[PDB]
Amino acid sequence: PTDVRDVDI
Amino acid sequence: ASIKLQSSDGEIFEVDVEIAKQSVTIKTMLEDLGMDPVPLPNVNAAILKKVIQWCTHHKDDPGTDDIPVWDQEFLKVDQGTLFELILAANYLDIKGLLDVTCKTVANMIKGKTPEEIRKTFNIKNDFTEEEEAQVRKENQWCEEK
Amino acid sequence: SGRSLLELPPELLVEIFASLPGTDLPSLAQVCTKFRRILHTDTIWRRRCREEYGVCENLRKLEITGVSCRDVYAKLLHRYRHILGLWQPDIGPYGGLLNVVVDGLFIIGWMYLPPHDPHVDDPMRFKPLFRIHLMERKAATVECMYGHKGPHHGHIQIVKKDEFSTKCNQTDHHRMSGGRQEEFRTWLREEWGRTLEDIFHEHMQELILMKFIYTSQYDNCLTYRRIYLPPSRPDDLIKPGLFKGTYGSHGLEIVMLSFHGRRARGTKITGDPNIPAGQQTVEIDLRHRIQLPDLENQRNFNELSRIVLEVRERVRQEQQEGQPFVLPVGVSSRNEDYPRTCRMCFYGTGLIAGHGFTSPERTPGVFILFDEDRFGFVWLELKSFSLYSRVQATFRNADAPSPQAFDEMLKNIQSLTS
Ligand SMILES: [Zn+2]
Repeated sequence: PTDVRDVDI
Repeated sequence: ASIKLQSSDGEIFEVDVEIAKQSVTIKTMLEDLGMDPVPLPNVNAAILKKVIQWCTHHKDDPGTDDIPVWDQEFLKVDQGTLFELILAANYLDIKGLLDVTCKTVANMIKGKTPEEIRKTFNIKNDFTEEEEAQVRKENQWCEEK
Repeated sequence: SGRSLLELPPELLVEIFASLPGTDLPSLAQVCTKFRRILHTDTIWRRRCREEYGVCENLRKLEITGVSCRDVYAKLLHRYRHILGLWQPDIGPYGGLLNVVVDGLFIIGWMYLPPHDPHVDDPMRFKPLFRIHLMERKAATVECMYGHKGPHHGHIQIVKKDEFSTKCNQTDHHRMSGGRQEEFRTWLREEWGRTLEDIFHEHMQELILMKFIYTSQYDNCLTYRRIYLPPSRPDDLIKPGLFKGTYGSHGLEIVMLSFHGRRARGTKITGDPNIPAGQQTVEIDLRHRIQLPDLENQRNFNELSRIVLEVRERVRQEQQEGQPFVLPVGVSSRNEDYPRTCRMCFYGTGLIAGHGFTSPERTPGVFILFDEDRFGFVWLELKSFSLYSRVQATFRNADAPSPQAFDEMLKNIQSLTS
């Protein structure tokens, strides 16, 4: 998944 | 169209039927007991005029919980009279007059201290010193901020 | 002429007193013998409890327990009136939802938690955190309900109109025979419905642990700040309140939708270490609709990006001076059962930040309305979709005094985590 940066939400 | 009502002090009033029957007590005396005139032993002429005036104004009517201006004005009277209306409305069983006269009294209490209520309604402090201390204690919870 | 209040028959006095705020009754009781006597009459107090706090007490309950509505009003409802309502606990960036509520002879603090990720449509879970219990002839007791070992002693402290806190005094009850690991395994099952295996992979394993450890350092000694549900409004609205939402690896978060003219706002009720509770997660521009293409153009991500960045530009100009639906290819969605039909779209922006809420910023996106109570937000720069769904539960005491009070509340909870 786009875990590369999804965390920033 | 018209029936007769008799005040406690013997004065007789010709009153429109449908007006009079807003008092359930009157409606019962007229229909079920066949009375004419309707003797009203506990209501005197002065108060009965006011009651009829009220009933006349409210003859055509669907009420809220806020006091209509017209009624406020009708109730710009002295306390005694106001309590006479309460008793009259209660005896005659006129719900709308009872509510409006009782709300009026409740508004006269709203927010007041024990002393302010006494001055307002000329009630004597009839507590003994110990009784008084006891009521204060029983009611301190009200100042819990 | 002549008559006094004091001559009215009792029934009539009871009717008049029964119509007053219960806070006027104690003055009345101190006026004289007779009023004190009449004010024993429980009907008066039973009514005061109904109209002012919405509680009807069972008469049989009252008889069995030996408690009266006078007792209830004085010692439960009035005594604790300020903690009633809807609350957000101060738990670093995570927040929470507590609805503190009257039930019979209890006041209950109910914690509302989201369902398991990603099942945003499943109902909120809800355990009790504390209760306050009135029994005959004593002050109401305060018990902490946290743990698996039953009710036990707690403390409540009312600081302000809009803040209170809870202490637990026998934390031994939060412990478990199989130790902190079992505490964790248990908490993992309730919050996630998964095991250490399904999470050990990997970046979520870490976030989940940190959360457990962080939140559990509070041992239910917690401060709560007041929140409100948003004002409803007729023409000028398409329907406010709490929603469960997907926030990637953080799992679901609870987000409050509210309307503020030609803009909708999504405010975090729970949050995460990137964008904490209390912050504006999302801002929908209600005067910039976006037309939905046919399925095949919806699939084309770059069409969507070009279109969205267009609108962002036109918006910067202004400020400076239902049919089939499908996500574009390459946009992730934790849910996958997002509805395949939608009623409309609008430009919006979302707030992002690195860990620690560092260097927050607005990124463009598009808000998608499915039905009266399901919506979505495509995070353009993250190629990621958040799916939101209305919290169906009903909340007591949660309305705002006014629209400005709400707006004020928003600014307080935002500043707390700023
Ligand atoms: Zn506890």
